[PDB]
Amino acid sequence: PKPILYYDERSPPVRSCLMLIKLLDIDVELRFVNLFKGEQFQKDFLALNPQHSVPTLVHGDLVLTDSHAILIHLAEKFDEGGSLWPQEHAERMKVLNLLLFECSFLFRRASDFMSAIVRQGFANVDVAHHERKLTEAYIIMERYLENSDFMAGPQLTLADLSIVTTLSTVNLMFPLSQFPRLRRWFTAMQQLDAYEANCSGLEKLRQTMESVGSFQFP
Amino acid sequence: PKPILYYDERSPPVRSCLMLIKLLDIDVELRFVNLFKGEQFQKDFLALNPQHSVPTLVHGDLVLTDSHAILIHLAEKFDEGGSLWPQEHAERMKVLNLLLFECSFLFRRASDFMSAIVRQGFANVDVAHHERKLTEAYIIMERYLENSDFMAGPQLTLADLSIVTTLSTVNLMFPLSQFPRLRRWFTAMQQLDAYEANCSGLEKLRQTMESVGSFQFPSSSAVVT
Ligand SMILES: N[C@@H](CCC(=O)N[C@@H](CS)C(=O)NCC(=O)O)C(=O)O
Ligand SMILES: N[C@@H](CCC(=O)N[C@@H](CS)C(=O)NCC(=O)O)C(=O)O
Repeated sequence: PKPILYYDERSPPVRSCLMLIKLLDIDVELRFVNLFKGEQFQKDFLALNPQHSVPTLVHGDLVLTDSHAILIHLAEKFDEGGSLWPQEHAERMKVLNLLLFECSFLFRRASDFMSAIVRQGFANVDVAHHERKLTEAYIIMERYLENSDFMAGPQLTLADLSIVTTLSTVNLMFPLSQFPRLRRWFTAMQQLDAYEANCSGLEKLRQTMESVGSFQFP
Repeated sequence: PKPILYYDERSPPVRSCLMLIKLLDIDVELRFVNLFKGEQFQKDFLALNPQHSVPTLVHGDLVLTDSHAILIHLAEKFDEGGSLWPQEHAERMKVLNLLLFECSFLFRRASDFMSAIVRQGFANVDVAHHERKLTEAYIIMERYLENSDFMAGPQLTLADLSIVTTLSTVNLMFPLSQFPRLRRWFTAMQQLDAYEANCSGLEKLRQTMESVGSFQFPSSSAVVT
């Protein structure tokens, strides 16, 4: 059976999977779960993913509940021998390391910020606090890009797909003007054909955040 | 060259790596980084890991800055063909899925709670809020254990090592009375010889948290076997 992707394209991790699907030309059935209607809490979805999170992938009997597992699974099944998920161990571990940085550091801080807006309203968020936390993430990624054109080495990998969507999301609020390597990398990522998969959901997130948070991004 | 682990045993992700190192009898050089003295911001360590986090592994030219990459790398290098990081694709993805649950959900909520204690003092923490967030993680893990004997399947995997350290940390505060599958699984993990690598750092974390947060964990909460 073909993979089924439960998604809300406002989610950056969802968009990372949409980018990989477009890049690899994977035939996938999309199923929309409206997060702002709480549809991730529907009984059948909760039974599928008790974390009530998107993306969720069902591929035969395999149920994956994290974008980084989905990216790795789809690359191993549909891009065997490719460069996105390198076969050499040391290169593959470096890609894994940056996927985990996205999960544990960049997305965590991006999510803390956006969730504060949704829960408290923009006017009640300590913007300077989150600017510091997310600027530290920029500084780190700027250092990652010192030696290489891409996040995990000289070529595009799953790590770039994971990071670029969340970065595009934080960039709605905090510009990359002070980080030349990171701004160069982002501009290059935007020139990928597969980057078109990020556009619609980013804009829908922009609109939804501005309405629910009662503010406007700069 | 032998792996070098930069570590503070009070960190649950560090303890997950320490458990794997003991289980596989890997010879590793330990290099202590005291998180509560701010040694992770020393210029040389920041250059090595700009996320200023432990565990950090240096193995030859490879530098890993996340416990879940370290667990996978060490399993592939010293448990080749083993079952901790299974060779069949679907089983391996399930282990990876639960590793990421620990990183994205359980540890995130456990860290939010402990960080608030250190930053604010326990008396100024919204403990009820964090009890709800961490009880929800308990429910999710109970659901996983209702469908499988261990976290990711019928046998011990890297996912159990990653999750048990953070679970034991959360359970210093919040009891597992209402979670029979979690209690049975946790008791089984505590029977492992490798669990010795979790005991000491858990106790040191308990002492440090009580000191810095000016409070006491409820002694009845922690599951002891
Ligand atoms: N680490 C997870 C993060 C998944 C996640 O948090 N998704 C958010 C949207 S960005 C979500 O589904 N929120 C719904 C909820 O938590 O109830 C991954 O990479 O897939
Ligand atoms: N996802 C990372 C989390 C690492 C982490 O946050 N470690 C904490 C200790 S539990 C740390 O080093 N804190 C020091 C700091 O952030 O300055 C992993 O699994 O290794």
